Amino acid sequence: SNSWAVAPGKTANGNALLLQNPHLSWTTDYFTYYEAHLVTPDFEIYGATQIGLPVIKFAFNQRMGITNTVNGMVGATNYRLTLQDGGYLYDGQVRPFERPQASYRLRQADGTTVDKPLEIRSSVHGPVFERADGTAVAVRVAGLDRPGMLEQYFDMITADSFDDYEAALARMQVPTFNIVYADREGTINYSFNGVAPKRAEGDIAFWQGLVPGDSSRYLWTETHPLDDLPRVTNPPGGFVQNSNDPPWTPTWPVTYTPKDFPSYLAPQTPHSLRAQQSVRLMSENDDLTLERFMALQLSHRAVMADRTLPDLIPAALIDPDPEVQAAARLLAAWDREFTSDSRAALLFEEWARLFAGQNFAGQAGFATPWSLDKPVSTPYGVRDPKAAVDQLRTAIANTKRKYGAIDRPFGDASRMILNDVNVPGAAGYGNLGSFRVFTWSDPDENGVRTPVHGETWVAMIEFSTPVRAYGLMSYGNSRQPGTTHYSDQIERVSRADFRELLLRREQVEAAVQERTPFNFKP
Amino acid sequence: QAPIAAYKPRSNEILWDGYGVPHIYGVDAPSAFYGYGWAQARSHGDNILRLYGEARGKGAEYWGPDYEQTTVWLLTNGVPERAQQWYAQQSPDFRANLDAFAAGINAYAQQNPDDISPDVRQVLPVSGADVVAHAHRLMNFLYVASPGRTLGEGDPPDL
Repeated sequence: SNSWAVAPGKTANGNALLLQNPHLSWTTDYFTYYEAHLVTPDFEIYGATQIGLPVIKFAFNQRMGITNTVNGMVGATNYRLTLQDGGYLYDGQVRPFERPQASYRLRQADGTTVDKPLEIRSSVHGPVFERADGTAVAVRVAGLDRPGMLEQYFDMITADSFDDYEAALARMQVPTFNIVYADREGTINYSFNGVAPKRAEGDIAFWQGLVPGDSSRYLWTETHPLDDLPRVTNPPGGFVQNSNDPPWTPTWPVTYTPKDFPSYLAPQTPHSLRAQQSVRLMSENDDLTLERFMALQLSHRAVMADRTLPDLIPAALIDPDPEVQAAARLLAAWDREFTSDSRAALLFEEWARLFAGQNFAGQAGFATPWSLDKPVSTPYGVRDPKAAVDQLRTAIANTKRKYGAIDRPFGDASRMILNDVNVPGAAGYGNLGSFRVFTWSDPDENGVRTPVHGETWVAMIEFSTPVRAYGLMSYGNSRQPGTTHYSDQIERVSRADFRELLLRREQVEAAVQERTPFNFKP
Repeated sequence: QAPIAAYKPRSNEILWDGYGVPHIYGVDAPSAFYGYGWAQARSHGDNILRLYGEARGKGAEYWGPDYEQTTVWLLTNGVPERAQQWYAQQSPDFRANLDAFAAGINAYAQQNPDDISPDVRQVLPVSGADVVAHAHRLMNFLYVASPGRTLGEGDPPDL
């Protein structure tokens, strides 16, 4: 997921800009986004949310809007228990388990149900599970005593002012997420939000792993308030961003460092190339219009090619294999963009799979490692050019096997297909540097692949008066069998042809195709 | 400079555009929430009912062994019972919005039963507490604490 917010001083017209840009599965039901607009005499909200939620996660209106990305807030601890004598060892004593015999019903092949026993065991930590390997693990989840999640989120997106928004946020009822904000008064904010236990010791990696479950030393009981957590408001750089990176370059210049926060809140790992691009695209551009903001969102640079090809091409042209040399020249002639017409991109992906692992996150192949001192220009170079060329020899084979040739057009193999609409793809893997993301599937038997994950709801908003906003939803607004509103937007996505989002009554009245009158009596 | 004059709805209605986007106008908040539940049931009713059933702890009961691991996960972490508590613990005003949302789903289903798939009909009616429950499973027991991280397992979704 990506999120940008831009202060008035950084724009042509003097109104803040906001980007909503969740990246999630195109199939997983609970991750499905739905667009809607609610209006009463006392509030207005427009935006997208995950189905079954009664509040809009990605909301905006005439005054404000917000967006989210995943921060991995470590809100839970898995403790490894030490089993002894039917209890568990804890502070040097055998402590017995709390246990109830619960039960549930299971539907059988023939339509009936049988009752199945379910023992629920609990330690002081929380409920207990047995892993397949026989390890006893207790899960302790924070903020189980926070019933107000939905109301907080509702009060956030209907806030009459930034202060009202901060007060709502401060209730600590939303247990995770980075949250970016902007409004027509000109305020922008980034918050690394969630419910984080107060711990006396240990770094994030320690608290992500199995914590020893034999001691009260590791049993936390309190959580951090908002003002302990990384936040940025109206920074000098005039913008904020998050692309799932650690919260250490949320703007440029930064306003804090990792040492200002307990080490368990957030990792200090290399920032992905997509995140490096997020920072560059905002920091390097000034006097932004909504239109140029939208154009920047479409960025699809193979940043990894920029970091590796300077070293890889020469080393590869040395090799005796004429197939290796030809692959090196095809790659050298490429503009390093993930366009539909690219004959080199697929081959590049295949090389990068081996040079950086299947996730494209591996750092070991680089000459110069990542550095927070040069956070958008590292890591860089090829450490072992000879090995990287052997990796290229393999990638040549893999690319021919997968796609039929080393020079198949990117958008001929990469398609977006819903129902009977079939359109050429562009952009791709975030970890290769593409800001706009389509996480292409493995290819089928004919070398055709489609998105499993990426752009879904995309909206960009200027807090002018009235506001101006544009959006698209990759998989349409409905998934009910037979609907016309599943595949009816993906063509527009392939051309980046964004819909104008209609907030004002008169616009809605001009666009209306169906009236459902209802009435509610409780 | 003030924002534009807010619109004041005089009747309850959904105006749908050509892309299937509902613009829900309510004369008050429970009305708009009811409209939103109605629209969501129209656009996504089957999968919302499936998920609501799962968050009740009833996925195994309703749909069998493919749903059984999620059921064990949620009952063991007390999700369905805790959701009832979060529900009772709501402020009156917001609770009324949640009841309305759920009433909107129920109403859509009741008025368009051809549109609800057989295997999810047993889920109806849904309540304010089902809405709270699904949000709790989603926030705390899919996002914050995934069953995979606790059970020592493969990747998140399933495919």
